[PDB]
Formats: sequence, structure tokens, C-alpha cells
Amino acid sequence: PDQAAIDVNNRISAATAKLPEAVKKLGVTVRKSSSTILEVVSVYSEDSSMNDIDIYNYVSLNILDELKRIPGVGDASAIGNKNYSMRIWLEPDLLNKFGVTANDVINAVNDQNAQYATGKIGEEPVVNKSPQVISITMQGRLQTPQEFE
Amino acid sequence: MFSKFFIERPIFASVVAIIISIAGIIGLANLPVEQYPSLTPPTVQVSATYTGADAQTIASTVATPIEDAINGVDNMIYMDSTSSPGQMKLTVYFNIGTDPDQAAIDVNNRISAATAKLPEAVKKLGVTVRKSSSTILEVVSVYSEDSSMNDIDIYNYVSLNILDELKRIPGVGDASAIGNKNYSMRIWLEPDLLNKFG
Amino acid sequence: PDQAAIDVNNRISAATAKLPEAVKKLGVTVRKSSSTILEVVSVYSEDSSM
Amino acid sequence: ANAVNTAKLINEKMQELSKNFPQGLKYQIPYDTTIFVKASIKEVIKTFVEALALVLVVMYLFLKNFKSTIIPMIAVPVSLLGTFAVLYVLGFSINLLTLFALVLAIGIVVDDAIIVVENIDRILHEDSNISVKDAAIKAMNEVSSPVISIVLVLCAVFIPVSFISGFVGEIQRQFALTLAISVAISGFVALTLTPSLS
Amino acid sequence: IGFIAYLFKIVPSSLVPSEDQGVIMSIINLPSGSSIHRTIEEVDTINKNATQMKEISSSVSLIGFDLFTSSLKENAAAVFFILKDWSQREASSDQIIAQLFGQYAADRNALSYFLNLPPIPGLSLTGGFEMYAQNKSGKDYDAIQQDVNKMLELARTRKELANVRTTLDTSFPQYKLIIDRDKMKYYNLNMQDVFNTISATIGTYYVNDFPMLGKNFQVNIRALGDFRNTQDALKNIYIRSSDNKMIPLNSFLTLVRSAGPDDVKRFNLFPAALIQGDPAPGYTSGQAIDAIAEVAKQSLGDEYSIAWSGSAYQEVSSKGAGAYAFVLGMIFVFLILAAQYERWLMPLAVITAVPFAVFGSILLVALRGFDNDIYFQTGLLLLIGLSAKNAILIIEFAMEERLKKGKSIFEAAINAAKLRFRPIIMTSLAFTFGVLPMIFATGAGSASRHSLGTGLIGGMIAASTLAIFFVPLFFYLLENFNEWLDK
Amino acid sequence: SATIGTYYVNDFPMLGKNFQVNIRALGDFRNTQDALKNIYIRSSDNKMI
Amino acid sequence: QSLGDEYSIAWSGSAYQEVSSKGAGAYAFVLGMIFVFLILAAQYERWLM
Repeated sequence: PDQAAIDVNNRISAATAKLPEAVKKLGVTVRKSSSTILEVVSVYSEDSSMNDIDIYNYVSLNILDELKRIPGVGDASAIGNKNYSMRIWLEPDLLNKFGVTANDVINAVNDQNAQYATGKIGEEPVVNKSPQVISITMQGRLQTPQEFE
Repeated sequence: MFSKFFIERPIFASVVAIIISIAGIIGLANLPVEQYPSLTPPTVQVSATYTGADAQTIASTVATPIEDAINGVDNMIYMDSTSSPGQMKLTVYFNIGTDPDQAAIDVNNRISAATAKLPEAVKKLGVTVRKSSSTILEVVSVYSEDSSMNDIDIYNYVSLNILDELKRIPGVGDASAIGNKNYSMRIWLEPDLLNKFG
Repeated sequence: PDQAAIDVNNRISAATAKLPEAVKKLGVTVRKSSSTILEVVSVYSEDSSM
Repeated sequence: ANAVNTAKLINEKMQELSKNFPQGLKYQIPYDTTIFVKASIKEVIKTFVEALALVLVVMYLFLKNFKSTIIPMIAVPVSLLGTFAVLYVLGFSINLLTLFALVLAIGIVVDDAIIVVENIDRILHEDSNISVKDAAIKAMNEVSSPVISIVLVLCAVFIPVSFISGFVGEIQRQFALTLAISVAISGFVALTLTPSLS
Repeated sequence: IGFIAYLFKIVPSSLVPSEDQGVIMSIINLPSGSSIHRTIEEVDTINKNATQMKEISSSVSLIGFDLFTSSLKENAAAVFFILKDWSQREASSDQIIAQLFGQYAADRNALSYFLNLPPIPGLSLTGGFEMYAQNKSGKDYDAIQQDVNKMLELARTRKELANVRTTLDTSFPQYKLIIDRDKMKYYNLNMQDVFNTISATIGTYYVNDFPMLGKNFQVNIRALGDFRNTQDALKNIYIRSSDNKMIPLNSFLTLVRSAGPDDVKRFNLFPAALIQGDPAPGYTSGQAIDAIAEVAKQSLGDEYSIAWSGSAYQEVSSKGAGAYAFVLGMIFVFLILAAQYERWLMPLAVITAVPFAVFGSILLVALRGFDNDIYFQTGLLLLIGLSAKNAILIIEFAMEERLKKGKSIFEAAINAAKLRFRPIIMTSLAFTFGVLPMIFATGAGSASRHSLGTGLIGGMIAASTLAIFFVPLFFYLLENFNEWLDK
Repeated sequence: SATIGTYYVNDFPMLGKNFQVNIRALGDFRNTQDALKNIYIRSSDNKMI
Repeated sequence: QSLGDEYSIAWSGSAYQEVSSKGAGAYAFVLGMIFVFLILAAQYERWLM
């Protein structure tokens, strides 16, 4: 199966360039998985306090990463697909009222929620030698919903 | 008796000794010579360069996706990553007894899928996957006794001329220089002139 | 023939930095090859309609 | 590959390149792991020669016959060359661990040769009527089963060391498997060739 | 056997003895955030001082690269002093290291640690075990370092945990870029454009590649070095608005001084800090591992879970199957000897003849002061083999005397020992004088040769001197017991 | 795709890992066949179409 | 003769195989004769037969 996976990957690498931008952005995963369920492990909250999203994100962050390192586990996933995401719920009547479109919001989020590269201050080659080399640090990615608002 | 058969037949014992000697001489001539065998568990190094990015930015944006993709590769015990300003260095440790080439090709195949997520600059410079199980045979230092050649000149002379000849030598796995100063067309902006000309 | 492709793939990926950008964008293909021409099959139309 | 040959080729090629070097540019080799393996090879050769000389001295002292000294001079190199052939077949490489193991294996080989020849001589000198061939046959009938049992016991001691995993497991596996090969070859030689030469 | 156990208890154990490799690896670390011209000057002074040293033939310097953490730090440098050949120089590497520490012990700008080159590749620099404390809870690295400092405070007290250190360093100076997004958009600007100007003036911008000498080389854009060495660098940089107005960068961007990590390390998809500690001289390395594990458990929070790498991983992993392997190896030895002798009790004579070699080897290594290295274990394997060889031969001859010749048990034991005395002494003399030079070995690979040779010689002397007397005693006892059961 | 579907713009930092940012219209505005009526797009003449 | 020291010659396919395999037949012949002699000395227990 290892040689089979390697052959499939070698042949796939050429076609992945042809794929649409979104498809390759999400990635194309090749696994030696039998696609038949070996076993199902159900993680549940007896208190019922934790909602479905919180339980899914917990098992995704902690349990799944450990389980994938188990030898003999081709793929271990949870059915919910409820990973956290900063959902922005557009209101088309308000979009029309203020005059913006969905593309404007797309561009604004793509522009104002990315981290970029900023060099260091006082790096060589400089004629006036400075005592220290100081790195510039920026936080361009918003963290809270009150920040995306 | 077994020993009596050879005692009564000195020529048979002698030719057995001669054949053993010939096989031993052949093996001795063909025995690989090293300092130490592969005692250390095999490792695979993943490197990506995000020039001008801080350590935290690299850790969150380059280190996390590649590490997540590499997680799950077969025969992997533990995986470690160090993010420094400009560069991300990832070392995957595999269970001892794993073929280094199988591990390297596995990590390569995973990173092939993970690459498109990475920032544009990281993709443009590329992600480098190699096996670090090989040990150093030796170190050769090319130096300028006079001040005629700078670090740049020596490094580029070494990379263009010295390295190619050394890699052709039989038994040389690879030769790599450490200076990391390739030729580059440097454009040095002067903000006073930039503002003067608008 | 299988292990040779693995080793070539590994060395090519190890020397990623040296490649230019255009070949990286299009991609580099490593595939087992063969110089042996087993046969040549000719498909032709008899009516000459195609 | 051979580290020593490769290092020699690298040095020769570096001199050749240094012939066509820009003015002021030199080269040097600060670190070279071939030094350790060459020194280890020289030390192992010295140990082998010293052990052979001491075996000849003790044999010429205790047995009082110079013609008897020829037996170890043939038994020991044959055992060592057989060990080398088996090492090459199994895939081992000449490294520091295997050379250190060979230093030990010298002891096993000389012990077997001395044991067999001394037993032959004791039986020869116990009875005046007995002939050299009869004495050899009697002594080998005495110690043929013990030699096989010793070989099996030594192997049952050394093989389980190999199954140990980890860094120490591999390092000790080198010694253990070299010793097991050495005892097997030495026992076979002591069963077949040594009594014939005696 | 009790004294053997005591000697094994009072002999410290090490993985591989430190050796003189002919190279002294020197690690120079300036205060964090230092420029590289300072590192270059410090390395130049270090090299010029080492030129006075007679042993140090030449120096190889890697300025700007840190060897402790594989990363480019301008404040760091590694200098290797290439020593003369072992024959030429009288002083060993340890004496030169002591001299270097002595001349650089006084407080100065740079902290230089002079250590010997590792004996076997794949072993960490110095002897510090590798431990990673993953932070599941996602705390900031400044809090992670505070917790690690608490853990190091608790570990520093214990004598077992010598020289505990953490690579996690958050004291590097940094400039925090505070984007005024309201002002940024009020100026008709896109964040990507302003950060492209920052990346092209203060950082390097790799636009594309150009052909030179038949190879593609990068084209990098960066402002002149005199215009990016101060906190006010943002003053001269201008960005075009969408309204075609030149706008200075300091209008909406601010540089605020701060301190933070330079190397951000993540272990198994979680942030981590490396803990580097050395065992105590008396305690073993495994005991130090257990001690640091307990220290981390009691000091660190529930989020911090200790993960191990390298030497610690080998220590945890290797010892498990060795016990079962050795049990199987002894069982097989017993079965083979029983099959040879045709008696269940008799192999006990060989098995109890084994420990004399161990006794002698451990006694000689304890007296000389050599530790319980792995080479000692290999020597133990050889000594066990040879002691079992001699015991098997003696027991077989005793059995043959008792059965074939009909000698009494006492007489059979006497005659067997007398017969086997000569070959045992012959081989003992030959092998002992053969391995005698190993104790007085030359410089190249000296320590391993010394350890193996001293263990081997001790075991050989003990076996040839003592086991010859004791194997007949065991044969006599076991044969009398066998006669007892026959009655 | 931004209104009726989910548009994956980029990632944002939460709990140490990276999590997606998705843009979609409210459930009531992508719920009928007439969903296209409420959604507008600006042309190149700055007219909401 | 023509190209000179600036050029070296290299082979491919059958030419390469022949140039590299020059001498293998003689090596096999010598080893075969040696082993035949050794085996016949073993069986007949004489050196000159």
C-alpha cells in the first residue's frame, strides 16, 4: 500500500496545478484509507453543558491529533465538521441600503485580516552600526467577533 | 566423527580454509567503511522561508499548517518545530527501523497538499524537505588568506565551482556550503530620493 | 525501478530552493520511464470518412 | 561507501582544484571523521599482530615445540576472514563499533586455537605409544561436543542483546552480532582446520 | 555476589565516555538582541586570544548562527578550535577547555561555553536531556516562561538536577507595530500596500529572479541601511493614497518597544519550552530523568505535560525488552548446557561460574574510577562468554573423569581442574597481554579504549585466578547432591 | 457564493490554531427560489444591479 | 584526437555496457579455474592431480 500511495501522489502532483484555485486551496489529500469504518468512538457531554460545537472542537483539537499518531490509523475524523469559524452573516437588505456588496466585504476581510511581513530595524549592511537588532512585530489578524465587526 | 574426517584429510581442510579466506578477502574489499552506523532514529527536516516575518507570525501561519499536515505520517514518534524570524525549521522524528527515504517521501506528499494554504511568499520560495539522518564525513573550509575575496565572493566561487566537482566524487552523498550568501541583484532604495521624486 | 523514483523525488524536493519560479508553478514530474517500444499500434479509417 | 577512499578522493580533488584557484584563496580540512576510522584500523591491526605474537610466544613456551606455532598462525587469520565474509553478507560495515568488537573477537579466536592445540599436545604427551593423528582424533572426540555447546551458549548469550531496541540496543547489537559471527566461525575452524593442522 | 551488587551500586553509569575528538566546540552568546558587528568583534578577540594557545592549531568560526538552538541569531556565534594532532600536543582537550574557561570566567559582554565535540553523532550537545513542556491551555509565551522559571526554581534546589536550563528566551527586544485602522482607511489605504512598503524599505522584498552565470538569482529590494536603524524609520517612508496623495507611514503606524521570543518552538502541534538539565555525579541519568519529571509535574500546571526527546526517549524506550531478552538468553543457555551434560542440575555450575568475571571487571573499573559505560557492558559480554567457556570445559572434563574413568567425585574434580589449568592460563596470558596496551592507548579514541581494556583485564584476571578454584567446588557439590538423590 | 454559499476568505487565530472565516447571507435571504431578488451587485458604473 | 582536452567522451546504452564490462569474462574465467582446482584438490586429496 505504501508504494501504491506514492504512485498515486506522483501522478496527482501534475494535475493538481490544473485544478481550480479553491480546490487546491483546500488541498487534495491522498490516504491509504480503506474507507470502511473500523470503529466509532462517541464523545458526549453527560452534563449537556457543552454544545455540539464545543464538543466537536475539543475532540478535534485534542483527541483527533493524538488518534492520528496511532500506528494503523489511516484516517480519523469526526462527523460534525463543526470546527470553529468566524461566521459573518450578511444582511442583504442592509447591504442594499448602505450600498455595499458582498464582494466589498470579501475584499475588506481579505485585506484587513491578514498578517504580513515586516523586516528588522538595524540590520546589515549599515554604515552607522547600531547597538541592537530589533524585530518588527505586527498583529494584523483580528481575534474576536467584536474585532471583525 | 566430524573432526576425524578433516583430520584424515589435510587437503580438504586446507581448501576449506582457502575458500573461507578468499570469501573473506572479497568481503573485506567490499565492506562499507563508516564511522558509526545508523544508531540515531531517522529524521526528516522541513524548511520554509517567510522573509521579513516575525517568529510568532511564522509559527501561526507557516509552522501550524505544515505541522498539522505532517501529523499522522506512519512510523512517526514525535515532531518538533522551531520558528525564527524569517525561517521555519521543522524536524520530524521517526521510529528507529524506518527507511529514511520512505519517511521523506511521505512528508513530501503531505506537504504537497499543504503547500497551497501557506502564504504567497512561502509558496514562492518553496518548502524544502530532506533527510537529516546522514552524518558528516568531513568539513572543508575555503578561505581567502588575503582580503581580496569577501564572504560573498568565496561563497559564490564555492557554490559555482568547488561544489560541483566534489559532488561528482564517488561516495559523496552531497556537499553543501554554510555561508548562505548567494549572488543577488540588490536594489538599495534611498527614501530621501524617493520622496524628492514623488 | 520503484526505489529509484523515490530517491529522485526525495533529492528533487531536497533541492527546492535552486529551482526557478516558473517550473515550481507548473510543477516537476518524476515518473518511471522505459526506452522499450513494445509495439506500434496504427488506427486508420478504411472509408477515409474520418 | 568507503569513508577512507572517499576522503582520499576529496583531498586529491581539492588539491587539483586548488591548482586553479584565484590568488589569495586557499582551502583547509579542519574536521575529518576519516581520521578516527583510520586510527581505529591501525590500532586494530596492531592489536591483531600483538595478539598473534603473544599466542606464538605462549605456545612456544608451554608446548616447547616451534612447529606448533604454525597452527594458530593459520587458524586465527582464517577465522577473522570468515568473520569478515559473514559480516559483509549480513550487511555490516567497518566502523568504530565493529572494530572494537573485532578486538574482542581476537580473544575468542585465540582462545579456541589455544584450547584445541593444547588438548592435542596434552594427549600426545600423556601416552608415548599414541601417534599424532591418533592423539588429534582422541582429543577432538573429547572436545567436539563441548565446542558445539560453547558455540550455542555464546550465541544464546549474544543474540538476545541484538533484540534490545534503542540507541544502546543498536550499539550493543553491533558488538553482539560481531561476537556471534566470530564464535560461530571460530568454532567451525576449531572443529575442521585446527585439528588437521595440529 | 553481594559485593558485586554493592560495586554495581557504587559505580556511576554513563552512556559513552567523553573523548578528545581534536576539536573544541565553543559557543559564544552575547546579550539577546545584540547586533552582528558586536559578535564579530567578540569572536575576533576570542580567536586572537586562542592564537596564543600552543595546542590550538586553527579556528573555524560560524558567526551569526546559534548552535544550541538551530537558528540564525546575530548575538550568537560558534567557534571551533582545531587542536593539533594527539602526538604533537601534550595537553588533552579537557585541560584546554579548563584554560579557556579560566581566561573567560571573568564577567564580560559575551557568555562563552567551551565544550568537547560529542563522541557519537546523534547525542545532544553537552549531556542535557531534552524535555518539552507542551502548553495545552494556549497561554502567552511570556506566561509560559514564567511557569518554566518556577519549574527551574524548584529543580535548581535538587542536587540530582544539575545545570537546568531553558532555551525559551522572551527577552529579545522587539518593535510592536500598532496599526491605526481608522486612520489607515481614512487615508484611502489598503493594509497590504502599506505592508509592502514596509517589506520593501525595512525588510527585503523578493520581486523576481534574474539570470547570472547560468543560474537564476533573486532580485531583492530593501532601503539603505542608514534609513532603517532607528525607531523613527517610519518617518521617511511614504505610501500613495487612492486619492493620489503621498502619506507618511508614521501618520497611522507606530513602533512601540517591547520584548518577546526570538525562537518560538512548538512540539507535537503544541507550544513548548525546552528544558536542558544534567544528572548529578552520584545519581544516574535515569534518576535525573525521573527527578526532573517529578519536578515538572509538581511545579508546572495541568496544561503543561512533559514530552521527551533524544537521550531521555532512548532511556525510557531501551530498557524494556532487555530484561526479557536476557531472561530468554539465560533460559536457552541453561537448556543447552543441560542437553550437553545430560543433567538438569549440572549447568548451575557454569551459571555460578559466570559471576567471577563480572566481579573482577567491576572491581577494576571501580578502583580505577571508570564508570559503567556501554563499552563496559560489551566487555562484560565478552568476559561472560569466556568464563562460561572455561566453566563448560572444566565441567565436561570433570563429568568425563567421573563417568568414563570411574574416579571419585573429589578425585575427578581435582584431575579435571589440573587438566584444564594449563589451557586456561595460556589463553588468559595471551589475551590479557593482548589487551594490555588498550589501557595505555594513545590519544585517538583514548577513553573508550581505556574503559573497555580496564574492564576486560579486570574480568580476565578475576576469572583465571578465581574461577579455576571455584568451578570444581560447584561440580563437587552438585555431584554429591546428585548422588544424594540417587540413594 | 458569498451570499447564498459560504465564502472562505482566510483564517483567524483562535485557541492556538487557525480557523476559517466564512461569509454567508442570513438564513432567511437564501431560503426561497426568489433569493436572487434581494441580492445586489455593483456594476462598473457604480449602479447597484 | 579531434575534440581535445576541452572535451571528454561518455557512452550510453550498449556502448556503455561493453566499455564497463570489459574484463568481466576474464575475471570469471580465472575464478572458475581457481575454484575447479580447489574442488579437485579437495576431492582427490592431492595437490598436483
